[PDB]
Amino acid sequence: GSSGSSGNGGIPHDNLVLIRMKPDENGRFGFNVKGGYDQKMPVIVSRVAPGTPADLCVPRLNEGDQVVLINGRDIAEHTHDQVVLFIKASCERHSGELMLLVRPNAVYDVVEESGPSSG
Repeated sequence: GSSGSSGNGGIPHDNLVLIRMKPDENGRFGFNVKGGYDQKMPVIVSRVAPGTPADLCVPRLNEGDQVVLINGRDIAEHTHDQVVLFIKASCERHSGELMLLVRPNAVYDVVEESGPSSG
C-alpha cells in the first residue's frame, strides 16, 4: 500500500443514509428519479434496474430513497432537467465520487389475510 497518507472529514450531525458509488465507463448510472423544484416536490427514485452501479453498490439505492443533496450540493432549487445534468457533470472531473444523501423511511409494516374452508 502506497500513494496515500491522507485522511480527514466529518459526517453531519444528521443520521441520514449516504450512498457511495462510482460512474460507469461512459459515465451512466442505473437509477432514475422524479420531481424537483419544478413540481415543488422532492426528488425520489422511481425505478432501479439490476446490473447497475446503483444496485450493486452499498448501501444499495432502493425505491423510495429520497435524495436530499448531491456531492454536498443543494439540488432542490434545480429542475429535473438541471438535476439530471448536475449528477452527470461530476463525470467531467475525475477526482471525486458520486455521493447521494438519502433519508431512510422508518415505518412499521404489518400484513395479514386468512381465508376459511369452503367445506
